[PDB]
Amino acid sequence: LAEWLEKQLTEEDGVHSVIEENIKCISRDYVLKQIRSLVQANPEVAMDSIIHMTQHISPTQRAEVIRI
Amino acid sequence: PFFSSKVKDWVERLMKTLRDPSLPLLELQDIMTSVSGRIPPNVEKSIKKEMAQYASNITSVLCQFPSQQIANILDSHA
Repeated sequence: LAEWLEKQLTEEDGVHSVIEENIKCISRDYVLKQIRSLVQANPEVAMDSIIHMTQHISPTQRAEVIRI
Repeated sequence: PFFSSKVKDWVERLMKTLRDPSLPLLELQDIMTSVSGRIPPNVEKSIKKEMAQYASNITSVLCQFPSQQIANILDSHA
C-alpha cells in the first residue's frame, strides 16, 4: 500500500493525479461552505463579494447569470 | 430667497463629489503633500506609494481604501 500511496503523489503528469483532482473538489466544497457560513453571519457582503468576483469571468457565464 | 435653490445645487456638488471615489486621493494627496517634511521615510514611502496607486487603481471594480494597511504600518512602527 505504501508503494501505491507514493506513486499518486510521486508520479507526475500521469493518470495518477486522481486524488489531486478529488482534493481540489474537496477544497472547493469546503471553501464554498465557508462562503455560505460567512454570508450567513455577514449577509451584507454578498453584493460586493460578487463585483470583486466578477471582474473577470467568461462572457458566456455573464449570459447565464442574467438569464437565471 | 435663493437658498432653496442654492442648497440644492450645493448638495449635489457635495454628494456627487462624495461618491466620486477620487476624494480620498484628492485629500490624501493634498494633505500628505502639505505635511511632507518632519517625515520618517518608511511612512513616507508607504503613504506616497499608496496614494499613487489608489490613484492608479481608482476606477477599478473592486477598489477600497487601504485603511487597515496604512494604519497597520503606523501601528508597527508606533
